[PDB]
Amino acid sequence: AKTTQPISMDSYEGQEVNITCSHNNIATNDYITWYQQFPSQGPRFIIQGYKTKVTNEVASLFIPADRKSSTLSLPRVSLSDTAVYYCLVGGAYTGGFKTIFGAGTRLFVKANIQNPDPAVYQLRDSKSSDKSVCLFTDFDSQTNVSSDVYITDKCVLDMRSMDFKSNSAVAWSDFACANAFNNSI
Amino acid sequence: AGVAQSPRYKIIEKRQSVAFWCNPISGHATLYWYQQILGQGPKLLIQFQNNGVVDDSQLPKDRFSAERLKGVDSTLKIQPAKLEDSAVYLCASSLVAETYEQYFGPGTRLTVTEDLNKVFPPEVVFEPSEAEISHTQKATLVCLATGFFPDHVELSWWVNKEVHSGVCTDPQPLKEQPALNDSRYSLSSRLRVSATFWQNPRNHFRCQVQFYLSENDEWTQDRAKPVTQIVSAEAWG
Amino acid sequence: GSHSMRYFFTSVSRPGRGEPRFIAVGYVDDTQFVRFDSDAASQRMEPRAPWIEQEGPEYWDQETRNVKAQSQTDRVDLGTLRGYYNQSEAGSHTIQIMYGCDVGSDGRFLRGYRQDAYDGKDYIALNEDLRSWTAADMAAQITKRKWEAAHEAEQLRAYLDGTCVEWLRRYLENGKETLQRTDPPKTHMTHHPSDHEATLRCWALGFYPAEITLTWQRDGEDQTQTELVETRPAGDGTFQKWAAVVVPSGEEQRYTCHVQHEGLPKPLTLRW
Amino acid sequence: MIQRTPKIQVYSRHPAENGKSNFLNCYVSGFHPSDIEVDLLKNGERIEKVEHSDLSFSKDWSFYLLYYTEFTPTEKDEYACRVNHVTLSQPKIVKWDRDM
Amino acid sequence: ALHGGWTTK
Repeated sequence: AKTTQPISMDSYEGQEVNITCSHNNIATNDYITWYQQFPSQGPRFIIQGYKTKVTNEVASLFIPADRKSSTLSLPRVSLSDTAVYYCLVGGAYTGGFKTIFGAGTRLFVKANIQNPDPAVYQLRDSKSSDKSVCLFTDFDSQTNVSSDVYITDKCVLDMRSMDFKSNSAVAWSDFACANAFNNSI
Repeated sequence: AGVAQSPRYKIIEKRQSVAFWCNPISGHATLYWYQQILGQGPKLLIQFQNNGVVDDSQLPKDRFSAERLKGVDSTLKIQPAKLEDSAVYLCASSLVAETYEQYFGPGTRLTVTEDLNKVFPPEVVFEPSEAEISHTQKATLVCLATGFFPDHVELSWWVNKEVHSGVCTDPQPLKEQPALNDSRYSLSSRLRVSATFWQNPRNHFRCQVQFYLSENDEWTQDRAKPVTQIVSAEAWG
Repeated sequence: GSHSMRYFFTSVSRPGRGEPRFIAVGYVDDTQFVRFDSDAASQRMEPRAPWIEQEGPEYWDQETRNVKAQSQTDRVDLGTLRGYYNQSEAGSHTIQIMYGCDVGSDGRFLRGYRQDAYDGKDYIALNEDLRSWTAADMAAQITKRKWEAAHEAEQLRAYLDGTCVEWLRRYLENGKETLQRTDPPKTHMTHHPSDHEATLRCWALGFYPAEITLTWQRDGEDQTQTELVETRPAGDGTFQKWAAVVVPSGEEQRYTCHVQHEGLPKPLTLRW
Repeated sequence: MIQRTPKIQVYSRHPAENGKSNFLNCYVSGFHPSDIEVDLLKNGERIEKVEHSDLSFSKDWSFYLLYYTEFTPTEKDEYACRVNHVTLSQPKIVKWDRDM
Repeated sequence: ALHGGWTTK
């Protein structure tokens, strides 16, 4: 594997995201290719270049003169751009024939919570009325959600009709969602 | 039309066989088989150019075999599967060769369990908390899918019509017994709607979980065989 | 002196009788060293010179993969160009491609080439600067615009001034005994009789490389008024050529045949 | 010109000597398209074991091929090359002249 | 060796 890229990257929606990949042993017949893999999907081709900067409607790919590295540039990321981004180097020759995806870079896009209302609520089962869970909700994206205590990770939903996005986490009595950097109610 | 693959989900037991099938884009000369285990990128298993094998370097040939005899569709076989075979197997094709774009199929999710008795259907809708309507003028619903194995489910929300706005399903479920292998899983999802919508009584909210053995390996015991089914639950408000 | 490596490709469509016929040949100077025939049973790149046979299996796997990729590319292009020219499926059509590089006596890059044809006429050609194209007709404009904006054209340029030169140097060293040789022509003249008129044929046999110049001259004056045959292969790696002129009898020593070849110390002059 | 008729040369690899083994060559060049039928004849009959070079072309995109076989020339035996092509109404026969 | 990694017409 000729490629080394960051394990993961975090970014807020609307920001430009630049992912740099190091490939100092690149060969003359090598191309630089990037793939993007959404959850529950196979990888999808997004861009390929050789020397000159390449731009399409998905991304731009910048390659310096020495070709020892490359940078994938996502113009303005949305929440849907959360995916794995693989930098690939190879070509039609014995040392480059095999396709090697590697670990890639896990890009996580965070919502811009305009009106944070960090508050834990308690929902009750429709049928088993004595069952309850922790609902940590309306926290901004800055916080990190950290026995038989079951804690899911933070999730961001989009109410497209009202331009409202809300983070949430669920835990299963409830003092709060366990031991995290939490706040307010 | 892109790459077609079959099947989508598969659950089998250690030391038994499975055969994956793939149909590439018509006229494509190169076909690839990839194995993607959880938390890693895809790894090339076998590559075909026309009907001939062109890359075998990373194929575990004691168990792994593949054929594309007429140069169109390929079958990948595992015999006999090991516990480490649990992965997503992807098929891809390119018009000419590896420097071209590789079009990927939907993939085949394979879980290899120690015993077919360890697979279970999901258990399924916590109504919105009254403090949340008062505080935010909104209504969040929480749905829990518990006790299922393997991790082959497709959660969805149906309102009177499937809906995707205001829905956040967990990216990856958690292990009910993290330190126990082949443990059951649990998945959570949230749907929040405006207060007025949940004030109305004529709205039917459904949290639908689609589970993924079949009758061929029938076991015939008391608790029903966890056949690929749909365990669902609902609320009206 | 200078040296060259060339690859030639022919794809001929076969309407209604399967895939097109595809033949590839590779040359170092005037010596062929590889071939591929889609109608052959091996379905592999095959050696045609002793010095290339010493390449390991990775070379032959790489060459077989890339020749089939070239063949598939041309098979796709046959269908594409048929639409460009609004042609029917009934007729047969041919795509020809030649590319390679030239190096000097020092082994340094001199020039690179890539020329494409359709039905025996120019279709598109890479210009000498290796970053612009010359399209021969309106259908080729579509390809030219596509290839002008293709990052693959950057790698083709890097192959022609880079990879192509490096492999040619490797081949020249491996085939040093045969590729670096220069066989001078063996020359002789024949006399073949109406009356007071005959033909003088000036022969040149067993020479390598194929480049040669044969000229007839009367009284020191160039006589291009003569029959010249095309240089032909003897079958053993050497070439043959002859030049014949009609002569009124008695004028046999007025006529001189001049032989120019890089294997000769000085140009030869032949008198009957 | 859309279709180009083949040029044909018939000759031996080495200077002809009766009773001595040699190679008989038929060099066809300058033709288009590549579809061509070439036979070597001995006394008007097709020579069975005949080989040919791999198809290639010149700068003007016209094809050339060399057909060859082992033979021992004699005083009496007649050798020729028979070529058929889309540009030819009937097969063209060129006789072997050891002075050419 | 052959050129590789080309594109269609």
